[PDB]
Amino acid sequence: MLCAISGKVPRRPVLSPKSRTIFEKSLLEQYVKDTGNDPITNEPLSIEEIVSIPNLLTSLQNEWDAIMLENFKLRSTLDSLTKKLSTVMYERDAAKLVAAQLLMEKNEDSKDLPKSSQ
Amino acid sequence: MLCAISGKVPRRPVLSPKSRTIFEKSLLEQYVKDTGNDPITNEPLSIEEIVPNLLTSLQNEWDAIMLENFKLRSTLDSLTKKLSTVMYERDAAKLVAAQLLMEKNEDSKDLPKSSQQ
Amino acid sequence: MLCAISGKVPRRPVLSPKSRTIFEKSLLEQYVKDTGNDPITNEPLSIEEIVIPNLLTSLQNEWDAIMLENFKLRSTLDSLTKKLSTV
Amino acid sequence: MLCAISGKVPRRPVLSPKSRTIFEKSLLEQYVKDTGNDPITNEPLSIEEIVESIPNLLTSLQNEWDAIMLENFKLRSTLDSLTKKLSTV
Amino acid sequence: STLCHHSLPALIEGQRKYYADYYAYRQEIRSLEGRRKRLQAMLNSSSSI
Amino acid sequence: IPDGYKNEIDQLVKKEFANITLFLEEYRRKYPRIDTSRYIPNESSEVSLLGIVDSYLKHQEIVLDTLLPQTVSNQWRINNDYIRQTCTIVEEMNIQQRKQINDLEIYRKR
Repeated sequence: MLCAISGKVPRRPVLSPKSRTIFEKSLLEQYVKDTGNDPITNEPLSIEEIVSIPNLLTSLQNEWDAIMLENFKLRSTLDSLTKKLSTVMYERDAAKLVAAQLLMEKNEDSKDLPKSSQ
Repeated sequence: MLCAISGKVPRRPVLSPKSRTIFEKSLLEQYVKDTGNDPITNEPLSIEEIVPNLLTSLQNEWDAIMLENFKLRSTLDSLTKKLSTVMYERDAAKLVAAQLLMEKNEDSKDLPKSSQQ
Repeated sequence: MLCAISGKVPRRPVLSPKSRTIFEKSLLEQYVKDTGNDPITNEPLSIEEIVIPNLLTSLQNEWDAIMLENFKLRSTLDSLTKKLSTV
Repeated sequence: MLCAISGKVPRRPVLSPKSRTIFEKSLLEQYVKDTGNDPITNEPLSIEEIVESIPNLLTSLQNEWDAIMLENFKLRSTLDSLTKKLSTV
Repeated sequence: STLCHHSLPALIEGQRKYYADYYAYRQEIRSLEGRRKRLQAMLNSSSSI
Repeated sequence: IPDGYKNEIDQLVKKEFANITLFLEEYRRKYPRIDTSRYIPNESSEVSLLGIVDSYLKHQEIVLDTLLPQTVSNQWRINNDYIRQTCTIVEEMNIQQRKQINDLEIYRKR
Protein backbone atom coordinates (compact mmCIF):
# COMPACT_ATOMS: atom_id res chain seq x y z
CA MET A 1 0.00 0.00 0.00
CA LEU A 2 3.05 2.24 0.60
CA CYS A 3 6.49 2.51 -1.01
CA ALA A 4 9.48 1.18 0.97
CA ILE A 5 11.72 4.12 0.19
CA SER A 6 10.11 7.58 0.29
CA GLY A 7 7.03 6.66 2.36
CA LYS A 8 4.62 7.34 -0.54
CA VAL A 9 1.38 5.73 -1.73
CA PRO A 10 2.71 4.56 -5.15
CA ARG A 11 1.10 5.39 -8.51
CA ARG A 12 2.99 2.60 -10.34
CA PRO A 13 4.17 0.08 -7.67
CA VAL A 14 6.67 -2.59 -8.75
CA LEU A 15 7.90 -5.55 -6.69
CA SER A 16 11.39 -7.04 -6.65
CA PRO A 17 11.74 -10.88 -6.90
CA LYS A 18 14.69 -11.16 -4.52
CA SER A 19 13.00 -9.47 -1.58
CA ARG A 20 9.19 -9.24 -1.62
CA THR A 21 8.76 -5.47 -1.08
CA ILE A 22 6.74 -2.91 -3.11
CA PHE A 23 8.47 0.23 -4.33
CA GLU A 24 7.33 3.11 -6.53
CA LYS A 25 8.92 2.56 -9.95
CA SER A 26 10.80 5.90 -10.23
CA LEU A 27 12.45 5.49 -6.80
CA LEU A 28 13.52 1.86 -7.35
CA GLU A 29 14.72 2.67 -10.90
CA GLN A 30 16.93 5.41 -9.41
CA TYR A 31 18.51 3.02 -6.86
CA VAL A 32 19.48 0.41 -9.45
CA LYS A 33 21.28 3.05 -11.57
CA ASP A 34 23.09 4.43 -8.49
CA THR A 35 24.17 0.96 -7.28
CA GLY A 36 22.69 -2.20 -8.88
CA ASN A 37 21.33 -3.93 -5.76
CA ASP A 38 18.13 -4.18 -3.70
CA PRO A 39 18.07 -1.31 -1.13
CA ILE A 40 16.67 -3.38 1.79
CA THR A 41 18.41 -6.77 1.55
CA ASN A 42 21.53 -5.64 -0.32
CA GLU A 43 21.04 -8.44 -2.88
CA PRO A 44 21.84 -8.28 -6.68
CA LEU A 45 18.94 -6.66 -8.50
CA SER A 46 18.52 -5.14 -11.96
CA ILE A 47 15.82 -3.12 -13.80
CA GLU A 48 14.68 -6.23 -15.78
CA GLU A 49 14.43 -8.22 -12.53
CA ILE A 50 11.55 -5.99 -11.30
CA VAL A 51 7.91 -7.00 -11.76
CA SER A 52 -3.41 27.47 -10.74
CA ILE A 53 -3.44 30.18 -8.02
CA PRO A 54 -3.24 28.25 -4.64
CA ASN A 55 -1.55 25.30 -6.40
CA LEU A 56 1.25 27.57 -7.60
CA LEU A 57 1.45 29.80 -4.51
CA THR A 58 0.00 28.38 -1.25
CA SER A 59 0.14 24.58 -1.76
CA LEU A 60 3.60 24.39 -3.40
CA GLN A 61 5.02 26.79 -0.77
CA ASN A 62 3.78 24.55 2.07
CA GLU A 63 5.27 21.42 0.42
CA TRP A 64 8.79 22.87 0.32
CA ASP A 65 8.34 24.23 3.87
CA ALA A 66 7.23 20.81 5.13
CA ILE A 67 10.21 19.12 3.42
CA MET A 68 12.74 21.72 4.68
CA LEU A 69 11.74 21.94 8.36
CA GLU A 70 11.22 18.14 8.60
CA ASN A 71 14.62 17.00 7.32
CA PHE A 72 16.35 19.75 9.37
CA LYS A 73 14.51 18.55 12.51
CA LEU A 74 15.26 14.94 11.47
CA ARG A 75 18.96 15.82 11.15
CA SER A 76 18.66 17.22 14.71
CA THR A 77 17.18 13.89 15.92
CA LEU A 78 20.02 11.87 14.37
CA ASP A 79 22.63 14.09 16.08
CA SER A 80 21.11 13.57 19.57
CA LEU A 81 21.32 9.77 19.23
CA THR A 82 25.01 10.05 18.21
CA LYS A 83 25.45 12.73 20.90
CA LYS A 84 24.68 10.25 23.65
CA LEU A 85 24.61 6.70 22.24
CA SER A 86 27.87 7.58 23.92
CA THR A 87 26.20 8.36 27.35
CA VAL A 88 24.60 4.84 27.09
CA MET A 89 27.85 2.95 26.31
CA TYR A 90 29.88 4.92 28.91
CA GLU A 91 27.30 4.30 31.66
CA ARG A 92 27.18 0.62 30.56
CA ASP A 93 30.96 0.15 30.77
CA ALA A 94 30.88 2.05 34.10
CA ALA A 95 28.43 -0.61 35.40
CA LYS A 96 30.65 -3.44 34.07
CA LEU A 97 33.55 -2.17 36.20
CA VAL A 98 31.25 -2.08 39.28
CA ALA A 99 30.17 -5.70 38.71
CA ALA A 100 33.80 -6.83 38.17
CA GLN A 101 34.87 -4.96 41.34
CA LEU A 102 31.96 -6.42 43.35
CA LEU A 103 32.51 -9.93 41.96
CA MET A 104 35.95 -9.97 43.65
CA GLU A 105 34.42 -8.37 46.78
CA LYS A 106 31.47 -10.74 47.38
CA ASN A 107 33.04 -14.20 46.88
CA GLU A 108 35.97 -13.07 49.03
CA ASP A 109 33.66 -11.99 51.81
CA SER A 110 31.75 -15.23 51.42
CA LYS A 111 35.15 -17.19 51.48
CA ASP A 112 36.17 -15.42 54.70
CA LEU A 113 33.02 -16.80 56.40
CA PRO A 114 34.08 -20.42 55.28
CA LYS A 115 37.57 -19.74 56.67
CA SER A 116 36.16 -18.26 59.92
CA SER A 117 34.73 -21.67 60.91
CA GLN A 118 38.34 -22.97 61.10
CA MET B 1 20.56 11.38 -33.71
CA LEU B 2 22.12 8.36 -35.46
CA CYS B 3 21.06 5.97 -38.24
CA ALA B 4 20.86 2.22 -37.48
CA ILE B 5 22.61 0.99 -40.65
CA SER B 6 25.76 3.04 -41.25
CA GLY B 7 25.76 5.07 -38.01
CA LYS B 8 25.65 8.52 -39.66
CA VAL B 9 23.67 11.57 -38.54
CA PRO B 10 20.40 11.21 -40.52
CA ARG B 11 19.55 14.24 -42.66
CA ARG B 12 16.25 12.57 -43.69
CA PRO B 13 15.16 10.27 -40.79
CA VAL B 14 12.70 7.67 -42.11
CA LEU B 15 11.39 4.79 -39.97
CA SER B 16 10.13 1.30 -40.70
CA PRO B 17 6.59 0.48 -39.41
CA LYS B 18 7.50 -3.07 -38.33
CA SER B 19 10.31 -2.37 -35.86
CA ARG B 20 10.58 1.13 -34.39
CA THR B 21 14.13 2.27 -35.26
CA ILE B 22 15.08 5.47 -37.13
CA PHE B 23 17.18 4.92 -40.26
CA GLU B 24 18.26 7.21 -43.07
CA LYS B 25 16.25 7.29 -46.32
CA SER B 26 19.23 6.38 -48.57
CA LEU B 27 20.50 3.32 -46.65
CA LEU B 28 17.13 1.76 -45.82
CA GLU B 29 16.03 2.23 -49.45
CA GLN B 30 19.19 0.41 -50.64
CA TYR B 31 18.45 -2.42 -48.17
CA VAL B 32 14.84 -2.77 -49.41
CA LYS B 33 15.91 -2.86 -53.09
CA ASP B 34 18.51 -5.50 -52.17
CA THR B 35 15.87 -7.66 -50.44
CA GLY B 36 12.39 -6.58 -49.26
CA ASN B 37 13.00 -6.77 -45.49
CA ASP B 38 13.74 -4.78 -42.36
CA PRO B 39 17.50 -4.97 -41.53
CA ILE B 40 17.09 -5.26 -37.75
CA THR B 41 14.26 -7.78 -37.37
CA ASN B 42 14.26 -9.48 -40.81
CA GLU B 43 10.51 -8.90 -41.12
CA PRO B 44 8.62 -7.99 -44.40
CA LEU B 45 9.00 -4.35 -45.31
CA SER B 46 8.69 -2.30 -48.50
CA ILE B 47 9.45 1.26 -49.67
CA GLU B 48 5.82 2.44 -49.23
CA GLU B 49 5.81 1.06 -45.69
CA ILE B 50 8.51 3.61 -44.67
CA VAL B 51 7.45 6.94 -43.14
CA PRO B 52 7.48 20.45 -19.40
CA ASN B 53 11.11 19.93 -18.30
CA LEU B 54 10.69 22.09 -15.15
CA LEU B 55 8.26 19.46 -13.85
CA THR B 56 10.70 16.69 -14.94
CA SER B 57 13.48 18.52 -13.01
CA LEU B 58 11.15 18.82 -10.00
CA GLN B 59 10.73 15.02 -10.11
CA ASN B 60 14.49 14.40 -10.43
CA GLU B 61 15.30 16.44 -7.29
CA TRP B 62 12.47 14.76 -5.32
CA ASP B 63 13.88 11.36 -6.37
CA ALA B 64 17.01 12.29 -4.38
CA ILE B 65 14.91 13.59 -1.44
CA MET B 66 13.31 10.13 -1.02
CA LEU B 67 16.69 8.34 -1.34
CA GLU B 68 18.17 10.61 1.34
CA ASN B 69 15.22 10.21 3.74
CA PHE B 70 15.55 6.40 3.51
CA LYS B 71 19.25 6.20 4.48
CA LEU B 72 18.66 8.81 7.21
CA ARG B 73 15.76 6.77 8.68
CA SER B 74 17.67 3.44 8.52
CA THR B 75 20.49 4.82 10.68
CA LEU B 76 17.86 6.48 12.89
CA ASP B 77 16.10 3.20 13.81
CA SER B 78 19.27 1.06 13.66
CA LEU B 79 21.21 3.39 15.95
CA THR B 80 18.27 4.10 18.31
CA LYS B 81 17.65 0.33 18.48
CA LYS B 82 21.14 -0.03 19.98
CA LEU B 83 20.03 2.64 22.46
CA SER B 84 17.16 0.35 23.57
CA THR B 85 19.34 -2.75 24.02
CA VAL B 86 21.83 -0.66 26.07
CA MET B 87 19.23 1.00 28.33
CA TYR B 88 17.56 -2.32 29.09
CA GLU B 89 20.90 -4.08 29.68
CA ARG B 90 22.25 -1.10 31.70
CA ASP B 91 19.40 -1.09 34.26
CA ALA B 92 19.58 -4.92 34.13
CA ALA B 93 23.33 -4.76 34.95
CA LYS B 94 22.43 -2.10 37.55
CA LEU B 95 20.32 -4.68 39.45
CA VAL B 96 23.50 -6.83 39.64
CA ALA B 97 25.03 -4.12 41.84
CA ALA B 98 21.96 -3.82 44.12
CA GLN B 99 22.12 -7.58 44.81
CA LEU B 100 25.94 -7.60 45.08
CA LEU B 101 25.90 -4.65 47.49
CA MET B 102 23.54 -6.22 50.02
CA GLU B 103 25.45 -9.55 50.02
CA LYS B 104 28.82 -7.84 50.53
CA ASN B 105 27.17 -5.92 53.41
CA GLU B 106 25.90 -9.17 54.99
CA ASP B 107 29.37 -10.72 54.97
CA SER B 108 30.85 -7.83 56.98
CA LYS B 109 28.30 -7.81 59.83
CA ASP B 110 28.60 -11.60 60.02
CA LEU B 111 32.42 -11.72 60.11
CA PRO B 112 32.81 -8.61 62.49
CA LYS B 113 30.19 -9.99 65.01
CA SER B 114 31.98 -13.38 64.82
CA SER B 115 35.57 -12.05 64.95
CA GLN B 116 34.49 -9.91 67.94
CA GLN B 117 33.46 -12.98 69.99
CA MET C 1 -8.25 -5.42 -2.32
CA LEU C 2 -9.46 -8.47 -4.30
CA CYS C 3 -8.02 -11.95 -4.92
CA ALA C 4 -7.62 -12.63 -8.68
CA ILE C 5 -8.44 -16.37 -8.40
CA SER C 6 -11.69 -16.30 -6.40
CA GLY C 7 -12.78 -12.64 -6.51
CA LYS C 8 -13.20 -12.27 -2.72
CA VAL C 9 -11.54 -9.90 -0.26
CA PRO C 10 -8.42 -11.90 0.75
CA ARG C 11 -7.92 -12.14 4.53
CA ARG C 12 -4.26 -13.18 4.09
CA PRO C 13 -2.74 -11.57 0.93
CA VAL C 14 0.53 -12.98 -0.43
CA LEU C 15 2.08 -11.53 -3.59
CA SER C 16 3.85 -13.84 -6.04
CA PRO C 17 7.30 -13.03 -7.56
CA LYS C 18 6.67 -14.37 -11.07
CA SER C 19 3.40 -12.72 -12.02
CA ARG C 20 2.93 -9.67 -9.83
CA THR C 21 -0.62 -10.05 -8.41
CA ILE C 22 -2.14 -10.24 -4.91
CA PHE C 23 -3.49 -13.69 -4.06
CA GLU C 24 -5.10 -15.04 -0.95
CA LYS C 25 -2.63 -17.33 0.83
CA SER C 26 -5.12 -20.17 1.45
CA LEU C 27 -6.26 -20.11 -2.21
CA LEU C 28 -2.84 -19.78 -3.87
CA GLU C 29 -1.36 -22.43 -1.51
CA GLN C 30 -3.84 -24.98 -2.85
CA TYR C 31 -3.03 -23.87 -6.42
CA VAL C 32 0.69 -24.55 -5.79
CA LYS C 33 -0.04 -27.93 -4.13
CA ASP C 34 -2.06 -28.89 -7.24
CA THR C 35 0.88 -27.97 -9.52
CA GLY C 36 3.93 -25.74 -8.88
CA ASN C 37 2.81 -22.80 -11.05
CA ASP C 38 1.41 -19.28 -10.95
CA PRO C 39 -2.27 -19.25 -12.05
CA ILE C 40 -2.18 -16.27 -14.31
CA THR C 41 1.02 -16.62 -16.39
CA ASN C 42 1.50 -20.40 -15.83
CA GLU C 43 5.10 -19.77 -14.85
CA PRO C 44 6.81 -21.96 -12.19
CA LEU C 45 6.26 -20.85 -8.59
CA SER C 46 6.76 -22.50 -5.20
CA ILE C 47 5.38 -21.69 -1.71
CA GLU C 48 8.72 -20.15 -0.62
CA GLU C 49 8.69 -17.99 -3.75
CA ILE C 50 5.37 -16.41 -2.56
CA VAL C 51 5.74 -13.54 -0.08
CA ILE C 52 4.53 15.74 -3.32
CA PRO C 53 4.61 12.87 -5.97
CA ASN C 54 0.81 12.83 -6.34
CA LEU C 55 0.87 16.64 -6.76
CA LEU C 56 3.54 16.40 -9.51
CA THR C 57 1.67 13.70 -11.45
CA SER C 58 -1.41 16.01 -11.21
CA LEU C 59 0.46 18.85 -12.96
CA GLN C 60 1.21 16.44 -15.85
CA ASN C 61 -2.55 15.84 -16.28
CA GLU C 62 -3.04 19.64 -16.31
CA TRP C 63 -0.47 20.30 -19.07
CA ASP C 64 -1.21 17.09 -21.02
CA ALA C 65 -4.87 18.06 -21.26
CA ILE C 66 -4.13 21.72 -22.11
CA MET C 67 -1.78 20.60 -24.93
CA LEU C 68 -4.77 18.83 -26.57
CA GLU C 69 -6.81 22.02 -26.04
CA ASN C 70 -4.26 23.77 -28.28
CA PHE C 71 -4.70 21.19 -31.07
CA LYS C 72 -8.48 21.83 -31.11
CA LEU C 73 -7.65 25.49 -31.90
CA ARG C 74 -4.66 24.83 -34.19
CA SER C 75 -6.64 22.37 -36.37
CA THR C 76 -9.80 24.56 -36.50
CA LEU C 77 -7.59 27.55 -37.36
CA ASP C 78 -6.23 25.61 -40.38
CA SER C 79 -9.79 25.12 -41.70
CA LEU C 80 -11.15 28.61 -40.93
CA THR C 81 -7.91 30.01 -42.47
CA LYS C 82 -8.73 28.17 -45.73
CA LYS C 83 -12.41 29.14 -45.46
CA LEU C 84 -10.83 32.60 -45.75
CA SER C 85 -8.08 32.19 -48.37
CA THR C 86 -10.55 30.70 -50.90
CA VAL C 87 -13.29 33.20 -49.85
CA MET D 1 12.12 15.89 -32.61
CA LEU D 2 8.68 17.39 -31.91
CA CYS D 3 5.44 15.52 -31.23
CA ALA D 4 2.66 16.97 -33.43
CA ILE D 5 0.08 17.32 -30.61
CA SER D 6 1.55 19.28 -27.69
CA GLY D 7 4.86 20.61 -29.07
CA LYS D 8 7.06 18.78 -26.53
CA VAL D 9 10.12 16.65 -27.21
CA PRO D 10 8.66 13.13 -26.84
CA ARG D 11 10.09 10.94 -24.06
CA ARG D 12 8.33 7.80 -25.38
CA PRO D 13 7.28 8.65 -28.98
CA VAL D 14 5.04 6.32 -30.99
CA LEU D 15 4.28 6.57 -34.72
CA SER D 16 0.94 6.15 -36.43
CA PRO D 17 0.92 3.84 -39.50
CA LYS D 18 -2.16 5.31 -41.21
CA SER D 19 -0.30 8.63 -41.44
CA ARG D 20 3.45 9.09 -40.99
CA THR D 21 3.53 11.11 -37.78
CA ILE D 22 5.49 10.59 -34.54
CA PHE D 23 3.26 11.34 -31.54
CA GLU D 24 3.76 10.91 -27.85
CA LYS D 25 2.41 7.74 -26.26
CA SER D 26 0.27 9.55 -23.64
CA LEU D 27 -1.33 12.14 -25.95
CA LEU D 28 -2.16 9.80 -28.86
CA GLU D 29 -3.81 7.32 -26.45
CA GLN D 30 -6.06 10.07 -25.10
CA TYR D 31 -7.19 10.99 -28.59
CA VAL D 32 -7.94 7.35 -29.52
CA LYS D 33 -9.90 6.89 -26.27
CA ASP D 34 -12.00 9.95 -27.21
CA THR D 35 -12.55 8.80 -30.82
CA GLY D 36 -10.76 6.03 -32.77
CA ASN D 37 -9.04 8.30 -35.33
CA ASP D 38 -5.78 10.00 -36.27
CA PRO D 39 -5.71 13.76 -35.39
CA ILE D 40 -4.05 14.85 -38.68
CA THR D 41 -5.64 12.67 -41.39
CA ASN D 42 -8.82 11.55 -39.56
CA GLU D 43 -8.27 7.98 -40.64
CA PRO D 44 -9.52 4.93 -38.68
CA LEU D 45 -6.68 4.10 -36.30
CA SER D 46 -6.45 2.03 -33.09
CA ILE D 47 -4.07 1.68 -30.10
CA GLU D 48 -2.60 -1.66 -31.35
CA GLU D 49 -1.78 0.03 -34.63
CA ILE D 50 0.87 2.26 -32.99
CA VAL D 51 4.54 1.25 -33.22
CA GLU D 52 6.68 2.47 -30.31
CA SER D 53 18.68 29.38 -6.27
CA ILE D 54 15.87 26.83 -5.60
CA PRO D 55 13.38 29.42 -4.11
CA ASN D 56 13.70 31.31 -7.41
CA LEU D 57 13.00 28.12 -9.38
CA LEU D 58 9.64 28.14 -7.58
CA THR D 59 8.81 31.57 -9.00
CA SER D 60 10.06 30.55 -12.48
CA LEU D 61 7.61 27.63 -12.67
CA GLN D 62 4.93 30.10 -11.46
CA ASN D 63 5.82 32.56 -14.24
CA GLU D 64 6.04 29.81 -16.90
CA TRP D 65 2.54 28.52 -16.07
CA ASP D 66 1.46 32.18 -15.92
CA ALA D 67 2.86 32.73 -19.42
CA ILE D 68 1.48 29.54 -20.99
CA MET D 69 -2.03 30.37 -19.69
CA LEU D 70 -1.90 33.65 -21.63
CA GLU D 71 -0.16 32.06 -24.63
CA ASN D 72 -3.12 29.65 -24.80
CA PHE D 73 -5.69 32.43 -24.26
CA LYS D 74 -4.31 34.77 -26.96
CA LEU D 75 -4.35 31.86 -29.44
CA ARG D 76 -8.07 31.16 -28.99
CA SER D 77 -9.51 34.71 -29.12
CA THR D 78 -7.65 35.14 -32.45
CA LEU D 79 -9.27 31.94 -33.74
CA ASP D 80 -12.75 33.25 -32.84
CA SER D 81 -12.13 36.65 -34.49
CA LEU D 82 -11.12 35.10 -37.83
CA THR D 83 -14.49 33.25 -37.82
CA LYS D 84 -16.24 36.61 -38.28
CA LYS D 85 -13.26 38.05 -40.15
CA LEU D 86 -14.54 35.23 -42.41
CA SER D 87 -18.29 35.26 -41.67
CA THR D 88 -18.41 38.95 -42.60
CA VAL D 89 -16.76 38.12 -45.95
CA SER E 1 -4.26 10.69 10.85
CA THR E 2 -5.40 9.12 14.10
CA LEU E 3 -4.73 5.66 12.81
CA CYS E 4 -1.35 6.72 11.50
CA HIS E 5 -0.30 8.21 14.82
CA HIS E 6 -1.51 5.19 16.71
CA SER E 7 0.37 2.83 14.44
CA LEU E 8 3.51 4.88 14.70
CA PRO E 9 3.50 4.79 18.49
CA ALA E 10 2.30 1.18 18.54
CA LEU E 11 4.17 -0.70 15.82
CA ILE E 12 7.28 1.30 14.77
CA GLU E 13 7.47 3.11 18.13
CA GLY E 14 7.26 0.29 20.58
CA GLN E 15 6.45 -3.32 19.79
CA ARG E 16 9.30 -3.87 17.27
CA LYS E 17 11.72 -2.09 19.63
CA TYR E 18 10.64 -4.21 22.63
CA TYR E 19 12.08 -7.18 20.69
CA ALA E 20 15.54 -5.70 21.36
CA ASP E 21 14.74 -5.75 25.09
CA TYR E 22 13.78 -9.39 24.65
CA TYR E 23 17.19 -10.05 23.03
CA ALA E 24 18.86 -8.35 26.00
CA TYR E 25 16.90 -10.68 28.30
CA ARG E 26 18.11 -13.44 25.99
CA GLN E 27 21.80 -12.78 26.76
CA GLU E 28 20.44 -13.62 30.23
CA ILE E 29 20.24 -17.35 29.35
CA ARG E 30 24.07 -17.36 29.51
CA SER E 31 24.64 -15.29 32.68
CA LEU E 32 22.67 -17.99 34.60
CA GLU E 33 25.09 -20.88 33.95
CA GLY E 34 27.84 -18.45 35.07
CA ARG E 35 25.77 -17.55 38.19
CA ARG E 36 25.09 -21.20 39.09
CA LYS E 37 28.61 -22.48 38.18
CA ARG E 38 30.14 -19.97 40.59
CA LEU E 39 27.61 -21.06 43.28
CA GLN E 40 28.25 -24.72 42.58
CA ALA E 41 32.05 -24.28 43.08
CA MET E 42 31.39 -22.07 46.14
CA LEU E 43 29.21 -24.91 47.53
CA ASN E 44 31.93 -27.53 46.84
CA SER E 45 34.46 -25.66 49.03
CA SER E 46 31.87 -25.28 51.85
CA SER E 47 31.34 -29.07 51.80
CA SER E 48 35.10 -29.69 52.35
CA ILE E 49 35.11 -27.70 55.66
CA ILE F 1 12.93 -1.15 45.78
CA PRO F 2 11.49 0.88 42.89
CA ASP F 3 12.67 3.88 44.95
CA GLY F 4 15.78 3.06 47.06
CA TYR F 5 18.07 0.42 45.48
CA LYS F 6 17.83 1.97 42.01
CA ASN F 7 18.72 5.36 43.52
CA GLU F 8 21.55 3.71 45.48
CA ILE F 9 23.01 1.79 42.51
CA ASP F 10 22.62 4.89 40.30
CA GLN F 11 24.94 6.81 42.63
CA LEU F 12 27.55 4.02 42.51
CA VAL F 13 27.37 3.97 38.69
CA LYS F 14 27.54 7.78 38.76
CA LYS F 15 30.73 7.67 40.84
CA GLU F 16 32.40 5.37 38.29
CA PHE F 17 31.38 7.88 35.62
CA ALA F 18 32.90 10.70 37.67
CA ASN F 19 36.13 8.67 37.47
CA ILE F 20 35.99 8.06 33.70
CA THR F 21 20.09 20.22 0.49
CA LEU F 22 21.69 23.67 0.69
CA PHE F 23 18.38 25.41 -0.04
CA LEU F 24 16.30 22.98 2.03
CA GLU F 25 18.47 23.08 5.17
CA GLU F 26 18.66 26.88 5.09
CA TYR F 27 14.86 27.18 4.78
CA ARG F 28 14.70 25.12 7.97
CA ARG F 29 15.84 28.19 9.94
CA LYS F 30 12.12 28.90 9.68
CA TYR F 31 11.06 30.79 6.54
CA PRO F 32 9.19 29.37 3.50
CA ARG F 33 9.92 30.96 0.10
CA ILE F 34 7.17 33.33 -1.06
CA ASP F 35 4.91 32.27 -3.95
CA THR F 36 2.98 34.30 -6.54
CA SER F 37 0.58 36.46 -4.52
CA ARG F 38 -0.74 38.19 -7.65
CA TYR F 39 -3.56 36.26 -9.33
CA ILE F 40 -6.12 36.66 -6.51
CA PRO F 41 -6.11 40.49 -6.05
CA ASN F 42 -5.49 42.37 -9.34
CA GLU F 43 -7.37 45.59 -10.16
CA SER F 44 -9.69 46.80 -12.92
CA SER F 45 -8.41 50.37 -12.72
CA GLU F 46 -4.90 49.18 -11.82
CA VAL F 47 -2.00 48.56 -14.25
CA SER F 48 -1.81 45.30 -15.99
CA LEU F 49 -4.20 43.64 -18.43
CA LEU F 50 -2.46 40.27 -18.72
CA GLY F 51 -3.33 39.68 -15.04
CA ILE F 52 -7.01 39.85 -16.08
CA VAL F 53 -6.61 37.37 -18.96
CA ASP F 54 -3.07 36.10 -18.26
CA SER F 55 -4.24 35.18 -14.77
CA TYR F 56 -7.98 34.99 -14.15
CA LEU F 57 -10.20 34.04 -17.12
CA LYS F 58 -8.30 30.97 -18.41
CA HIS F 59 -7.74 29.65 -14.87
CA GLN F 60 -11.41 30.18 -14.00
CA GLU F 61 -12.43 28.29 -17.15
CA ILE F 62 -9.98 25.52 -16.25
CA VAL F 63 -11.40 25.66 -12.70
CA LEU F 64 -15.02 25.34 -13.84
CA ASP F 65 -14.00 22.42 -16.06
CA THR F 66 -11.98 20.92 -13.18
CA LEU F 67 -14.48 21.63 -10.38
CA LEU F 68 -16.51 18.50 -10.37
CA PRO F 69 -19.19 16.14 -9.57
CA GLN F 70 -19.72 13.85 -12.63
CA THR F 71 -18.30 11.01 -10.54
CA VAL F 72 -19.05 12.91 -7.30
CA SER F 73 -18.89 10.89 -4.06
CA ASN F 74 -18.35 7.54 -5.81
CA GLN F 75 -14.68 8.36 -6.49
CA TRP F 76 -14.19 9.50 -2.88
CA ARG F 77 -15.85 6.52 -1.16
CA ILE F 78 -13.91 4.14 -3.42
CA ASN F 79 -10.68 5.54 -1.94
CA ASN F 80 -12.19 5.40 1.56
CA ASP F 81 -12.52 1.62 1.17
CA TYR F 82 -8.83 1.34 0.23
CA ILE F 83 -7.86 3.16 3.44
CA ARG F 84 -9.71 0.55 5.53
CA GLN F 85 -7.77 -2.29 3.88
CA THR F 86 -4.54 -0.39 4.58
CA CYS F 87 -5.41 0.21 8.25
CA THR F 88 -6.38 -3.35 9.28
CA ILE F 89 -3.06 -4.68 7.94
CA VAL F 90 -1.11 -2.56 10.45
CA GLU F 91 -3.11 -3.79 13.46
CA GLU F 92 -2.57 -7.40 12.37
CA MET F 93 1.18 -6.75 12.66
CA ASN F 94 0.55 -5.13 16.06
CA ILE F 95 -0.85 -8.49 17.12
CA GLN F 96 1.91 -10.59 15.62
CA GLN F 97 4.49 -8.46 17.45
CA ARG F 98 2.39 -8.58 20.63
CA LYS F 99 2.30 -12.41 20.61
CA GLN F 100 6.02 -12.95 19.96
CA ILE F 101 6.95 -10.28 22.53
CA ASN F 102 4.89 -11.98 25.26
CA ASP F 103 6.18 -15.35 24.02
CA LEU F 104 9.81 -14.38 24.63
CA GLU F 105 9.01 -13.01 28.11
CA ILE F 106 7.12 -16.26 28.78
CA TYR F 107 10.28 -18.31 28.16
CA ARG F 108 12.37 -16.04 30.42
CA LYS F 109 9.85 -16.41 33.26
CA ARG F 110 10.44 -20.18 33.52
